[PDB]
Amino acid sequence: NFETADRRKRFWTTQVAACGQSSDDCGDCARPGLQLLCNGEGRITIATDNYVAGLALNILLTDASKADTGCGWTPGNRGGFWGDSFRSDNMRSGSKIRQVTARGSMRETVALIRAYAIDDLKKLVAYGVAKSVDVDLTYQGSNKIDMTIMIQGVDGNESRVGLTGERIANAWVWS
Amino acid sequence: ALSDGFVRLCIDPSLNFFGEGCKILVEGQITDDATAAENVVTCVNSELDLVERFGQGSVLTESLRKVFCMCKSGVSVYALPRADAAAAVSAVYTLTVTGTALTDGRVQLYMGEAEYSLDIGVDEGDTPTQIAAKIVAAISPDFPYEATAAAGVITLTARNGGTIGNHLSVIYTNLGSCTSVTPEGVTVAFAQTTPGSVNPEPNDYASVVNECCFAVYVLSSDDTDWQENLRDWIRSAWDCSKPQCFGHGYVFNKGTLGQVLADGDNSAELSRLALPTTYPVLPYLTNAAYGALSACSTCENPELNVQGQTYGLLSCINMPESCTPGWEFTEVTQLQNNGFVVSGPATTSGQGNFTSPYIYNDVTNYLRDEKNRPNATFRDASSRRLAAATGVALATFLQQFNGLAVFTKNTNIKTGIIGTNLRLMLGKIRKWASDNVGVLFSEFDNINEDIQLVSDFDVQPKCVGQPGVFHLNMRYRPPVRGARINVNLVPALFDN
Amino acid sequence: TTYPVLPYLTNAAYGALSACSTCENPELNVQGQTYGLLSCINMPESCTPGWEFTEV
Amino acid sequence: CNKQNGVKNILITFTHCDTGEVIGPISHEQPDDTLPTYKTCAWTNTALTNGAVMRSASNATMTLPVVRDPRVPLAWYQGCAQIDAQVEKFDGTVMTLTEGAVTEPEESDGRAVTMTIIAAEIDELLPPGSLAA
Repeated sequence: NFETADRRKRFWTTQVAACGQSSDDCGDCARPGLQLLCNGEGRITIATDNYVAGLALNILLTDASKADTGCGWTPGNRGGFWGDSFRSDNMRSGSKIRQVTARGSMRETVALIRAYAIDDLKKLVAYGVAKSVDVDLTYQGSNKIDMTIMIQGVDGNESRVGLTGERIANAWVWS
Repeated sequence: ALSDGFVRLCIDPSLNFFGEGCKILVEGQITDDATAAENVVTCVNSELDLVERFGQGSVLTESLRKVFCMCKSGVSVYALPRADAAAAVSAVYTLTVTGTALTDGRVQLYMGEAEYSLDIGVDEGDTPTQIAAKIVAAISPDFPYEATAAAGVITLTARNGGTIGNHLSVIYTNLGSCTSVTPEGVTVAFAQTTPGSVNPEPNDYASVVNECCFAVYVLSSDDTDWQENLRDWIRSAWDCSKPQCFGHGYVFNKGTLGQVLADGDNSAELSRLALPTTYPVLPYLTNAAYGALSACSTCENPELNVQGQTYGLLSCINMPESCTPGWEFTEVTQLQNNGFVVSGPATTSGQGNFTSPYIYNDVTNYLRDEKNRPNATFRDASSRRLAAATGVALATFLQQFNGLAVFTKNTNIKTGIIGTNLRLMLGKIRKWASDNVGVLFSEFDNINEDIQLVSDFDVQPKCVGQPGVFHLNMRYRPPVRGARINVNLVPALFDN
Repeated sequence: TTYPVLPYLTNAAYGALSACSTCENPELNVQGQTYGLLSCINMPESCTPGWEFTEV
Repeated sequence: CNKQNGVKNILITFTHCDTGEVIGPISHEQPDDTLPTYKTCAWTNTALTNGAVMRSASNATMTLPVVRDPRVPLAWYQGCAQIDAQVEKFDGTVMTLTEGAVTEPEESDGRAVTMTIIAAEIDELLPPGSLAA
């Protein structure tokens, strides 16, 4: 039959700047969300582009379960998601980059933040959407700090032979 | 953010694309319906925006389509649309269908490139030519030629004027015995009736690309004069009369061996691609693919050579296997020795089957220097990229001496002073040069003589020099690329 | 003649930078991309530099 | 004067690891009549039997006795900061070292400091007219 045999489809995906950017004296930042696409006669539809990038936003912008402390937390904000009780992959949803505390000089604290960021985004490889991820951080002074996150993708159809690693599963999103 | 968070507040810009500094400029013609302004450089975003901005089936759109299909991400694209000459003529091709189909079957054609192929089924036996020639209703809109569907003959007219629309060789793959029964009694004849006349000759590069640095220039034309103007502009970017922008250009030349050789001139600023007279694929499509692949979509590393079946594979292009190699081996060697680039099929397969082309040698059209001596200093394209990289990197390293106190005459530096003298400056530079061996240079033949530092007072005569100006002279060598070994096989019947 | 910024804004910014914020050690110059950057003035990018190198 | 054995200029450039501060190439003076000593051969030999030798890794070492600058904390001169040094002898030889580290510091009264530095390699600039490349 026709070579387009892969029938797997793609659902909605959160996108950056979907709801515009919120400006303030400090700076300008994006406001991610869902995107609406309109036809010529109404009939709005949601966008389904940049799957892996949308997935990364979900991981970063979600608080994971907080560690036990001995004094306790209010039941409302213990963190995490109640739906994780059913997943069988032996992992927990969300992230915990926001649970850092000022320790030592600012240089040390920034270093810890990078360690958490790598630890949480590492889950992308486990799911199989991406084959490798790395984050580079640069400290320039008091108020200007930058982060860059690099995610490596793959084409939908195999083209190389003799790979040291393995062909990542769930690559039908081809990114 | 508000009403959330504990310590910090992450913010990320809307732009999902990063990695600037890798810029590619594509130049070509357009059609009337294009809304883009002529002779104005504009940015290009993705394929969904094309067609409307550059016309339907225009030369520029086809070139851009391949560029985006080879550099999915990691490079920024730019377009410089042009307009047809005042009195440009449009080429016309004829394709006459004869006979009456008397058996069920299908007709399939291949023109220009695999993307434009069509396959339709003959309605039924006893369908004459008029009911045939339904091919016109099947030809894809993007094809640069317009089909009119006259009475029994279909006419193809170029959508762009000038000589650009003067290259075709159709392959009607199915005739004679075929499982998809060839409609018996149906035949097709191919012939040309009118060639192109006039090409544009823009010469305003200094005004529209005045002070923008570009990595790779791509030109979708075969006018020798137009290409010469691009070469002259590139020279100006490598000139020593002002800060340099650097860059490289890609062009193609088509014709017989005698014609192609005469088209070349000593030019390290261009990489001329040679094609034969019967190339099945449209010329400029292949040139765009080569430029886009080598437009830092892969050569972020300045020392990476775009050759071989692994790195020089133009996957985006599919063409049926030809009956003859086209470029005879005795001719392939001459083209390589003369500074041209030659491409050929990647995989050996029976004639008539589909393959992809790849590039043998990544070389520039350079054969001699200014003093008329022969050398291979700028033979490989990687040399040009490495030379630019060394210039930029070296300038950054020397930046640390800006505004630093310099002592001459009396060379003893008092205690607590922050300064340096000639000998200390030279020693520091030597350290940087040596450490880069294996990254930008090969081992120096004599590192003690290929670097020199002299103050301006020692060059100008008495009471003519300036305070705090130095002259640095350096000679280097790019990394080695290969070696030759002489082997003497010696069987020995005797022992000991 | 084609400067895209109000002239008296650039003049004040340059004067203020080299007046107090920088020149408390007179030996220092105000040049380069680090010690002479008017970070409080923003103008759009353009291909044409305004001053040709010969004019500069 | 070319046959005089002595030191002419000493330049050092600290880099505080804990805060990233960088101090320009300050000049220094030596405390007494001793001179620095150098070792620029990375590999080291050992004596086997019958003329053979074993070859080991070792490093490139330096020894720089210099008077402390009264505008720099004493800690920096010990193993709490990177060092980049250059020494220019009277004859013309210039020897440079980058990314060096101090090892096993000893107590100093406040003026005389004897640093022991180690780096991947040391580059030597012989006077004009060398023989080797």
